[PDB]
Amino acid sequence: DIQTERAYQKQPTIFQNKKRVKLPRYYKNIGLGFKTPKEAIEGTYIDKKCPFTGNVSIRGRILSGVVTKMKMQRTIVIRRDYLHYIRKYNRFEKRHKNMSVHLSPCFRDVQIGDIVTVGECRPLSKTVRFNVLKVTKAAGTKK
Amino acid sequence: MKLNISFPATGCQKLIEVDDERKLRTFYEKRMATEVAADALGEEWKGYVVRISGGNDKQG
Amino acid sequence: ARGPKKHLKRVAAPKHWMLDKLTGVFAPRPSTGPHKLRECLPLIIFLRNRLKYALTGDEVKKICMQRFIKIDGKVRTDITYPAGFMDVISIDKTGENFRLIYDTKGRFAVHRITPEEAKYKLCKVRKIFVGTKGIPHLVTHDARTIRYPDPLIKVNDTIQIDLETGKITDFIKFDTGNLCMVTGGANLGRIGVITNRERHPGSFDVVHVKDANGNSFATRLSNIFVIGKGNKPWISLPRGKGIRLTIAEERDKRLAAKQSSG
Amino acid sequence: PVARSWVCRKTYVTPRRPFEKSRLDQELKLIGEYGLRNKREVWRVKFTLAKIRKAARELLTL
Amino acid sequence: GISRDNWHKRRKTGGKRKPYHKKRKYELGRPAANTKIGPRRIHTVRVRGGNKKYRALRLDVGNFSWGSECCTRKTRIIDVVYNASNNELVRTKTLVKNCIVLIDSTPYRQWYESHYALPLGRKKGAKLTPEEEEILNKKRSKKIQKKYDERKKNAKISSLLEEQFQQGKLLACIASRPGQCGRADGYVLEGKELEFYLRKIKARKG
RNA sequence: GAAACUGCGAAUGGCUCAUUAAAUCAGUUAUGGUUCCUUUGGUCGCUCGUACUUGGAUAACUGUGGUAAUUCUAGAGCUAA
RNA sequence: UCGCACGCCCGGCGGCGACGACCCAUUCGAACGUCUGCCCUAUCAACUUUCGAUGGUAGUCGCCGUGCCUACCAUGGUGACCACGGGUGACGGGGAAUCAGGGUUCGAUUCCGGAGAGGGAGCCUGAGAAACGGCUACCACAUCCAAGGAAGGCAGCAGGCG
Ligand SMILES: [Mg+2]
Ligand SMILES: [Mg+2]
Ligand SMILES: [Mg+2]
Ligand SMILES: [Mg+2]
Ligand SMILES: [Mg+2]
Ligand SMILES: [Mg+2]
Ligand SMILES: [Mg+2]
Ligand SMILES: [Mg+2]
Ligand SMILES: [Mg+2]
Ligand SMILES: [Mg+2]
Ligand SMILES: [Mg+2]
Ligand SMILES: [Mg+2]
Ligand SMILES: [Mg+2]
Repeated sequence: DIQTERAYQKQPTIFQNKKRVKLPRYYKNIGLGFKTPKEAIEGTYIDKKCPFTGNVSIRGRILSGVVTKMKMQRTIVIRRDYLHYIRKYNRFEKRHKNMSVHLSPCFRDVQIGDIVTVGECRPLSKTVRFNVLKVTKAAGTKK
Repeated sequence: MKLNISFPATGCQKLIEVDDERKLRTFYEKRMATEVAADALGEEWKGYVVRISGGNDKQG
Repeated sequence: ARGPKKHLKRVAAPKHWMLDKLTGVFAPRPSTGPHKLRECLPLIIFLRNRLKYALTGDEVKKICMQRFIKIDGKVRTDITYPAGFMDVISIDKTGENFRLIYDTKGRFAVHRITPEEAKYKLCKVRKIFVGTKGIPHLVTHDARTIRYPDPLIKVNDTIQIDLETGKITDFIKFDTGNLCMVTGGANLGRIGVITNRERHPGSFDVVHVKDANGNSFATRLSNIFVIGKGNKPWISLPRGKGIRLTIAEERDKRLAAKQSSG
Repeated sequence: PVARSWVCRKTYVTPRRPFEKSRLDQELKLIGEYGLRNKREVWRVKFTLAKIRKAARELLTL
Repeated sequence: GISRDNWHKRRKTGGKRKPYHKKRKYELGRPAANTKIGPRRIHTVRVRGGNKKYRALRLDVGNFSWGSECCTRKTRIIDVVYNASNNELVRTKTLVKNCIVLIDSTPYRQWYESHYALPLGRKKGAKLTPEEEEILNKKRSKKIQKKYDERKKNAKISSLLEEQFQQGKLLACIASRPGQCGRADGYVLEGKELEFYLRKIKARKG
């Protein structure tokens, strides 16, 4: 399950090899009343960029979106959907911004269409700046 | 080819013009900062060794 | 720009200095110091526009460099020194003491002070730091690093500093009921009692404060400077005492007082 | 970057219909009754009253 | 020079940013250090804000922490054996952060035999006739001998570590960035990460 | 007190609008992801190991110059931080 | 290290300053980031990708975060909600003109932010520059000369030619 890739995949603040005679894992609460999920504590995964078990700090803005693509490795694309007002025609126009959000692997079952909440953090890659903090399931689909 | 010979134990110096290639080939093809025996410079120059220290060109 | 700017323009200067428009292209870029640039009032502006003790930049230079102006108990000689909030000017020779407190509007007011009040000032702390051997540190609003404070002094409180020593004498804690001078924003200069404190995690915490005449108004917490327990201050208050009478009441007061003057 | 005002304002406005005989006769009546030098001194007073009435109309519709 | 700027590259939409300014000085890159193994050579770069960075260029020693016992000693770097990024950075011996080097286990052997007074390594049958290792292992007082006899219950080591001590050189991970700090520090690999990198090394060995 | 070494500033200002179409820019917040001469406040005998003051060069100055010519500079003497 | 006063224990104690320094704050900032907003064009409908395009893991470089760059994997990323390509007699904004209410046109122009010093590029010094009233090349231009060489950058203020 773990140690897929080239280097050893461990959490950097834990010292796992103290002399004996299950590893403890580092995890934190990210503030703003976000409940850390049970799979973050009970899991066995590693992640640099998970907000709950990694070296990121959720700051700034706390936005939302709908899951619209999950084709990437440990990041999804959300589709922020909003309106915009022209001062001439007292009307609106429906716009959107697709944006790439690092989805931690503690959110283990999510399908596209779910309304996730994201938080601004350190820029994790070129076009990724947010993390999925909590996931709210789409309407219906309880089965 | 003008020469500027300086004796630094008294602190004196003098420009001597000379145009004798027999007096000058003993100076030619030798590098800077070396002590060439100046005995081929005239009647009065015997036992004098001089460190050549580099000068100025035809064009300055 | 390829580095830090050194010039400041006349129009781009802050409005509460109340510079005019047609003397020169520039305004004095204040030197770096304990108070911010847009929240200071420099010594050239204080001696030249307000007090009229100097007429020109040469006159305020020769006043400040025959060593007469004593800011905060210390001799400060450059004319672009940022004299900021709660600073104490000690005019030694002419025998005055000023405290740069704000006005009922956005100004700094010329506010004459007795020497027994002018030997202290009041400072809002900005940080609690812990130095290298468990040594606590206050960081006030005017760059004072004060090592070994009282552990009951926390991050948004104020302290009464003795000036020739720099030591703490007493402190007021940020609670509901205490006073407040407001150092920033649209409510700048107002004086009231702290009615409410509203916590916003991540955002800027906002404090509701109510003055003497029943007017309640909000302000971000970075702009709030408590100045005494209850209604009783630990300094003096300027003329008008931070009320902000309306424009109708100001009109009525000026015509009433000057028709009584005649 | 020079230290001067560059602030200026016209104190009048020329009317849009130039040769309306009723308006010409009325303005020249005012010049004759109050001894004015040209039509601009009629137009500047009409402009000041227009600004006063425009502030009036916006305060009344407030 | 070498630039570090996002404006020379495409958008998220695959577009083309045309630049609005030429190359800046805060957009600066300098070439790689490529710290080999040899007698110590460190050049000093002065950087933004007037500070100093220490390019190692060839480098022999570094202090490694064996942290399950918590002993951290200055040690001679023997070899580079595994690198998670690039195998030619193993093929040439380049010290980088999180590469696997080998270091001679003599200071940790000295510490273990001086703290617990038990031999490690030590193919059995030989005793050092210079006699200093056995004057380290023997002849103590009856007050201190109970201290050694109670510390010698916590004196059994991992067998992977112990055969590394017997071969004489340990596997360790570089923690610092030697093109940045100028040092080649790090920690001795023991544990499941040691077994991970060992099976990586011998699977690469084939 | 000219000169010259040292220190600082010369990255501010001023001019123009060629480039540049989510670029710049405006509001907005973030640096818990960084640097910062200066100025104000701390710190500045915390270290356990010739001091009544250590060394040798160099400019300015004198003196031989070179080039047609540069805010060019060379060989020699001295002398400070 | 430097300058003023000049006293006191019986050689040693001394006050007021000036300068400089590792770090921590402070000030002026700078620098990347977050959300949202730009005119015309479909006679521009698909564009981007092993020459980085979108992510992952490990490094290199950097002041820092970061495909910024390298190595190995994943095959993604943007698009009728107008991308991509082109055009602009396009620096952006505060703002100006015209106006009943809406609008339409302008903003090179004194305040703020950006860009640049003929065109491109590279750097030294410095806390801060990819500086040009600093340097090195090349291209175009161009000055002095003993023909070997030397020196330059008005979109700074005047001024001259076109
Ligand atoms: Mg409309
Ligand atoms: Mg400028
Ligand atoms: Mg064009
Ligand atoms: Mg243009
Ligand atoms: Mg403009
Ligand atoms: Mg134009
Ligand atoms: Mg400008
Ligand atoms: Mg420039
Ligand atoms: Mg030109
Ligand atoms: Mg340039
Ligand atoms: Mg010029
Ligand atoms: Mg310039
Ligand atoms: Mg001018």
